[PDB]
Amino acid sequence: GVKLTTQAYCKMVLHGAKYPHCAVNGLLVAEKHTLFVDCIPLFHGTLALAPMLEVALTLIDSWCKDHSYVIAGYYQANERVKDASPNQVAEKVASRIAEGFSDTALIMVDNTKFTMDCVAPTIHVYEHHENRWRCRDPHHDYCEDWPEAQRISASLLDSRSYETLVDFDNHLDDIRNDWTNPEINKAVLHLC
Amino acid sequence: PSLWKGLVGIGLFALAHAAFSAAQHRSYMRLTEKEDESLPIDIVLQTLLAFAVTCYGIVHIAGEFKDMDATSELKNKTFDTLRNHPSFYVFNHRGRVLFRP
Repeated sequence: GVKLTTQAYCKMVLHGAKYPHCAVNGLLVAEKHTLFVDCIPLFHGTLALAPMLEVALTLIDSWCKDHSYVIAGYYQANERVKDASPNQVAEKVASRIAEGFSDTALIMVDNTKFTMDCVAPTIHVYEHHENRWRCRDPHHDYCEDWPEAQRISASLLDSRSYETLVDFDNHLDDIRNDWTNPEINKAVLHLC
Repeated sequence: PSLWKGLVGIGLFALAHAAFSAAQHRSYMRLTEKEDESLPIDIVLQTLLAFAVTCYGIVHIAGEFKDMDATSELKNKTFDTLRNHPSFYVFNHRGRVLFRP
């Protein structure tokens, strides 16, 4: 029982398109069948480094608890086309975020189904049960408004908004780049 | 600015005119055969001024100096670039599938 907003899906596609050649990851925040109200990206390419992940998680927790949200999901898009299984990094990160709330489950952007319009739900949601992580039903509905997610993702990609998208790594490069990336949020609001 | 370049040309041109003058003045001596043995002050002043201005233009033309500390140009080199390794490129990423094949 994992439910994410359409803005979460469009952010998924935006971050996947932003670094198509590099594996990416990030978190999904929700308020306390959990509904992921918002998302946040972090880093790309190399993902196994711990210090960045720790500093990230600390900042995510601070930002979310300051604004009443709590981190409740982890997303990861792998680099390889034929790769759709979690790595060690994804598994440990998902376990650690799920340590707080049991409703936290991992999601991975299956890049095999990554297309212009995102015809099929690219994200696959994995749950942690029996101390093992396994995928949910792919046939399940993932986004709240699938046609809306499709159209907004297509519009954003065709509008070259992926280049404008900023993740945590750009914030690391320079704080002047807003890591909260409300620009894509206002674009989503205008499109919707 | 680029105008600096144009300047140096005129300097040589100025000098060139001086040369003509000098030649003519030499012809003057070669047609006067007097104990002058001195260039006109106007022409020498013109030559000196041309030398000065041309050198001044050259000073701009030389270019800009470069700092010795090797950590100068690498300050703005983010890690997102050095990791690309162009020789070791891989084309099994989501770029091909997402974009038009």
